[PDB]
Amino acid sequence: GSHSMRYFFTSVSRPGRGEPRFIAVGYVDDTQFVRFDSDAASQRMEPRAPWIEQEGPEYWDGETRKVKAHSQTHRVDLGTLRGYYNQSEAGSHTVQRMYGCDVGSDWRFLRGYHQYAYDGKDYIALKEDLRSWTAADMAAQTTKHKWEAAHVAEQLRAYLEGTCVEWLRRYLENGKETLQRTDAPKTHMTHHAVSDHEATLRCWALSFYPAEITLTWQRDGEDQTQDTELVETRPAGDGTFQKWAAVVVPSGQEQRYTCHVQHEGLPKPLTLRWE
Amino acid sequence: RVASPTSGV
Amino acid sequence: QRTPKIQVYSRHPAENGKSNFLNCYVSGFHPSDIEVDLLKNGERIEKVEHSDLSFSKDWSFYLLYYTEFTPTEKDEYACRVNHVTLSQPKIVKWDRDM
Ligand SMILES: [Mg+2]
Ligand SMILES: [Mg+2]
Repeated sequence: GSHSMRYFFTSVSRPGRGEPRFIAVGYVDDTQFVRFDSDAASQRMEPRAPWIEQEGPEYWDGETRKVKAHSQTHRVDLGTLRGYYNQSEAGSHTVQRMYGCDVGSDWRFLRGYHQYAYDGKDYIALKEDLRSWTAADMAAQTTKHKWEAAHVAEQLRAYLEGTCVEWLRRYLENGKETLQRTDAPKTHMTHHAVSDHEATLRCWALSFYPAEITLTWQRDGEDQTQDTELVETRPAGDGTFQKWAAVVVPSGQEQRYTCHVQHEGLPKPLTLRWE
Repeated sequence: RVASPTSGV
Repeated sequence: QRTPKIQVYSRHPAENGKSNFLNCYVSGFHPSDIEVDLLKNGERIEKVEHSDLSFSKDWSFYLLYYTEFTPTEKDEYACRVNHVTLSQPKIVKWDRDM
């Protein structure tokens, strides 16, 4: 299938005392593989997947140097943004940054992204051309002109189409036993009577990877959305994901209802009926 | 591999 | 700004008397500062870990809080969440069917 590498950075200012909390995480697809937390003891980029542990001291030194530098850039940015928005020094504010690259089934570059937010709202983002900028407001427009003058997009484009994809491919090979393995959802249906007259059927998908999945209900072969509930896909905690969809039905009429499960790990979609 | 930090905002 | 969505659930299908993991997944919230406790019979569980802070496309944060637990007929488990968006802590009881 297709693959991605993404890095996520969060900095939160601490007006009362000290410097911002800074947390960075890296993912390949839906697998976290590195982290940095300013509150942690190591003050280093740390491994979070077995397949990255083999990287040598040069790797860990460089990653640490770069991520610590990111944290300082965000610290300064928090100050700059406070000024741009004429805000008090008294409140906590947040900067977030996310970037990454997608490759296709042939592992060739598909798309790149790099976006930045202040207090949870879009601030500035690299457009899909990897040349242009979307600035959400006039502060961001100031930043955009600064970033033009500093050749920021050129550097990001080079990283996104080069280093990003090259190292993604490296990771995919080194962690192939898990990263290139799909875990099909284990599926079953439960039944929960609400009265003599009706019952909830709940269609479960468990222990699947990657997280992308579609669960749908049909009645007599046509999509049903009335009287249904679909929960957000959630992490099991062991690297896999879970989801369920439920429908309320007249008791005795269960066989009219089918749950349909689509997932990359399934050659053909599954159909479940109450047994 | 992480990118080098960008210019400040 | 944005209030947390909460799901409380087990890692594995629950069977009374069999060890498992109790999860509280909080998502869609902003800012990132949040208080999450897992409760057994109303009391805070001490050994609770959480994932590293990350966020979605819309910039809202998500975290998984988790601890080992053993479902029983008698014990009630729950997740208690506080956040600047909430007037008072929100408590969501664990239901093994969800
Ligand atoms: Mg440029
Ligand atoms: Mg509160």
